[PDB]
Amino acid sequence: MKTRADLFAFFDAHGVDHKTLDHPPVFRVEEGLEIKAAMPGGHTKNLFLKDAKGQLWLISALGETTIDLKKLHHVIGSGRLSFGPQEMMLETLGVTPGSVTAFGLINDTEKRVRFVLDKALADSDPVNFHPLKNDATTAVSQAGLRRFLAALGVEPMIVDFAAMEVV
Ligand SMILES: [Cl-]
Repeated sequence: MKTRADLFAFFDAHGVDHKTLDHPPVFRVEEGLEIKAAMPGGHTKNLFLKDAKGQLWLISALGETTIDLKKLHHVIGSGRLSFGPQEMMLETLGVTPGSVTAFGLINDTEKRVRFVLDKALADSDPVNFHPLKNDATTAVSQAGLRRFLAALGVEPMIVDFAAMEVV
């Protein structure tokens, strides 16, 4: 299971530049606003899902993007979707509760996790995610995110969640 230092070593090897802000885990709306004020670009949510057929899925989206989980399976070609179990979140993404992040894909050595990217987040620059724990927020450019995914061999499925279409 990878550390933050391991993640940044991976970024460095592959030319993904980063800027990190350390902070207590956010439980207050004022603190969240302060972070967003210091860190431009897309601020994310990252949903760890398991479908009725056993396939794991990670959706990274802007926080405000509405995701209709009742109907999404028709769009992405999955079985009906539920939230995945915490144990698999640890095993495949190496993160603990409340710390889900696209950067956790560095831990998915069996390539069990299919990755869905909100079109609105693909069209954000920069983008911000936790560096494997929610006591920090890490910015990378949009190109950097794509460089990261490419280095892992992860092809994102880009979904327009408003139109409910793969794009
Ligand atoms: Cl870049």
